[PDB]
Amino acid sequence: RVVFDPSNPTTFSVEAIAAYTPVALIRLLNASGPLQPGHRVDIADARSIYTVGAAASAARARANHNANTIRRTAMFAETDPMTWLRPTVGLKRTFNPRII
Amino acid sequence: RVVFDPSNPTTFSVEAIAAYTPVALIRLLNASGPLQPGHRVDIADARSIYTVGAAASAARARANHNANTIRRTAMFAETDPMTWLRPTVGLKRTFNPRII
Amino acid sequence: LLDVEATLVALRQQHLDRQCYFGVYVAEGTEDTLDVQMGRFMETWADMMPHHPHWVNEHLTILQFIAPSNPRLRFELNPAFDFFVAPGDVDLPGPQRPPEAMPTVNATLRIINGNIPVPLCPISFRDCRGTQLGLGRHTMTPATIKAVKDTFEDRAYPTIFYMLEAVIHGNERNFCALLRLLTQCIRGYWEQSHRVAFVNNFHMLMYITTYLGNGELPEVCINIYRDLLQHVRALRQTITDFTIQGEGHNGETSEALNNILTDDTFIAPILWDCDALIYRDEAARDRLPAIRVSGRNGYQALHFVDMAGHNFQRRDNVLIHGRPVRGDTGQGIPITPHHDREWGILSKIYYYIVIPAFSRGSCCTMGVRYDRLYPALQAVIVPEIPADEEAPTTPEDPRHPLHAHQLVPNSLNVYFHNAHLTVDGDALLTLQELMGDMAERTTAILVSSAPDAGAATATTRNMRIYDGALYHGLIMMAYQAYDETIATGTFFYPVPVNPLFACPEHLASLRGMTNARRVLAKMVPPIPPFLGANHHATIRQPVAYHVTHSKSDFNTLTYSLLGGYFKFTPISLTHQLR
Amino acid sequence: SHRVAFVNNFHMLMYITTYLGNGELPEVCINIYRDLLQHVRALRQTITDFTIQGEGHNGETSEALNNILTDDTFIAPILWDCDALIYRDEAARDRLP
Amino acid sequence: RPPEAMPTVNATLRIINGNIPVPLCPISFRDCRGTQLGLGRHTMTPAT
Repeated sequence: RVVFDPSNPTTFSVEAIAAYTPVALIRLLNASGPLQPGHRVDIADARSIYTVGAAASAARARANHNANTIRRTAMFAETDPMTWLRPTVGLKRTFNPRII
Repeated sequence: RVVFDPSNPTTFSVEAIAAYTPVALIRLLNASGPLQPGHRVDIADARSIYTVGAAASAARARANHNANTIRRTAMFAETDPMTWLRPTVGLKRTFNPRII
Repeated sequence: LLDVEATLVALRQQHLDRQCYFGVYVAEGTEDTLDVQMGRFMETWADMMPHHPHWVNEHLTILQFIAPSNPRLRFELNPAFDFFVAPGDVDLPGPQRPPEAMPTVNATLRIINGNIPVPLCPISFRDCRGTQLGLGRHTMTPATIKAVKDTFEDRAYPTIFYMLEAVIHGNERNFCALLRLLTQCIRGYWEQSHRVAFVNNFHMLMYITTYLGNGELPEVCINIYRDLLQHVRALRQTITDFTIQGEGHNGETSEALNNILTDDTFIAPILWDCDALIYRDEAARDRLPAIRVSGRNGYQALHFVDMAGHNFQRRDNVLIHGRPVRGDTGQGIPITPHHDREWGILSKIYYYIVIPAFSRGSCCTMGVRYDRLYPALQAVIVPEIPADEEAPTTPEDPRHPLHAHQLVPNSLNVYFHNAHLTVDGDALLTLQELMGDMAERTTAILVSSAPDAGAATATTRNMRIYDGALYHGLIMMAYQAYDETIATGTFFYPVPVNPLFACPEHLASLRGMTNARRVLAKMVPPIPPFLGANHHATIRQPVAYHVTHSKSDFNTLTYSLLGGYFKFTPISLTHQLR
Repeated sequence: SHRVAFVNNFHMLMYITTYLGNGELPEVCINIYRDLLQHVRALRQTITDFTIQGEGHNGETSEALNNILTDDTFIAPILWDCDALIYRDEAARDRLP
Repeated sequence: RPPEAMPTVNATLRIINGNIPVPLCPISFRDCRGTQLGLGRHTMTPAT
């Protein structure tokens, strides 16, 4: 599909797609473009798309989980302007907060 | 059955028998012919065709076991023609294929 | 003991034949570490080396070193200096092309009591020093030995952990957003093969005991961590008795002058943070200090870079650190080191004592190529779990993260399959909180400062002490060189900087390990001179001989590398002789 | 029978401690293999220690002139691959092969 | 099938040390020269 082209994903076409969906399609496609279309622009610029959009590609299949857990609190003290008369202690993340 | 047929099996009739069945069938008959009908092609011909013929007869005996398992995938590097931007890790095959 | 004018100026009168111009000449680096390791130090170090190797022969005995035929017997005259023949009319590193001239003898001061070549302070004395030094001090049980040495000399250690500690990079903001999976894999490598995990960074080993020694481990896999920590602390305590109190002078008090493992003016080999940097900056105020951060004079650094700031292939002088955990976060703090002195003095006692004992030379540093490490991180395949139904624990469950159907090749979820661990949903989707602390480029550094107040005359600072390191890379375990499901040199690449980690069998992961050079890597230690040299440095190959052939009983090499880390400099006697 | 497998071969001994070592095999069984490759590697390590370093001549280096085992012009009595024959031709050029 | 060639003396370099016949280099010396080697070296634990 979208491989014969100069930076079409552009850190955009990946937050629409689910995380698990594209990674299977790699071993589906065989060959790239014939005109080196999206490769005259730096290979680094191409690499500057998927690895920076994938944390949002997973953010939606993780944003469906958002309503079946408990939001974390910080792992340090993290001084607050209201901490007075109650001392802050941090929580190492161990528990299994998926609601069952 | 095909003991009195010179070079006729040749992986053109052996494939029909199953896997479980011909193991009882090869040890069924006893004799070659008195007019050496099943001899003028040497035993290194009859066995040479019979080995690959049994390989086939068991090859389409496993022509059905596919939709109860998961397919064979790439267990080596065998570099992806689309290797750029993605490092390809081989999968070790040691699991249980039984899908339900 | 500095009276060297009779051997320096009276030496530009005799004749000097030629040796290699490698182990005596230093250069600089400007590019990334990838090509300067794969293309540089391969074709010129197969043209500069093939004529007359030098300075590596240490198989010698005090019967053959002293016979009249020793080529070195002429250049060893005062046990407080390292004499040698080198390229002349050079006073700085310079370029990566050596100039033309007649040779000239520049000098340098032998720093530690160990730099004495092997057939002069033979290994017998060097490891008999331990039984006087560590007489009845902290020894550990042999079962922990059987475990840890196994872990080190293992030919099967999974690369999942290798990538694991290259994706934590030390800072505590992410360090605590993944702990479920981390204890799960430590259990997965302990309770499966009886071998501990994460033994390759005293950063991690001091991190862990304070947050896994309180319930999320078994009582033994963490007690081994505690053994490896408390023995380090006992060696830190062993020098408290080898010091006299009451000579605080020029910032450095007597605690800093005794051992080099205390010396803040010589930087640890693998530091991610800026601790000894600032510990050393108020030091060396009379010790001619200068730094080299990727060819550049000065340095910049930010507080936290994001994913949208990807730019893995920068060039400038940036030295990233994780995040300031609390306080202010905008244009407030130019720099602050994390904690007090207990980090930069202690993080390298492990490096320089403990690892060389279990390794015996079975280790080799490796810079990390990251442009396929975070790219191949953010595509984990984790099964959504029904709002009403519970989570699985078995791999046969068709909706467990590990099931044999959901397997998509070229994913991170398969590294565990090649690892035989257990994972769930609460363990792997807690990975992509790394968008707050991401390590862009592994780098190279050159740091230099004059000696301490004990070797400061008008004719010794011109023999400066160079120190090269590799920021944000990895020190690595035994290599395989026989694996196929994963490639050879596609993620890391060896940048041997310390003579404890200069294995040639581990050099076989660079593209271009030609057999006509694989013969020389077996003899001459592969060391790019812009990140360290033989004579001009503190740790040596004549010292590294005490880790390789010393054949200690595995409880004496550690303490032996301790008294062999004392200085022989006219001041350094003032305490050690009492 | 407490009796390990694939001991009458080296390739069989080699194909286990790398791939079958990720925790699939029982610890007190796999550690035998984990020990035997260690033993052959430590038998190779002592070859270097009883030779001088850098005195090669005519293809065959120092370690190729001391111990007949390590030298590549020698052969093993079993040939699975063909790389040993190729390696006895890369060298041995000037020994009338 | 070897031809009917008259006998003749020949010679061949004993390539390695061990080719010296044992009633000139005795097993008791062979194993002591071996034991001198494995000094502080690795040895398999009997469990293995």
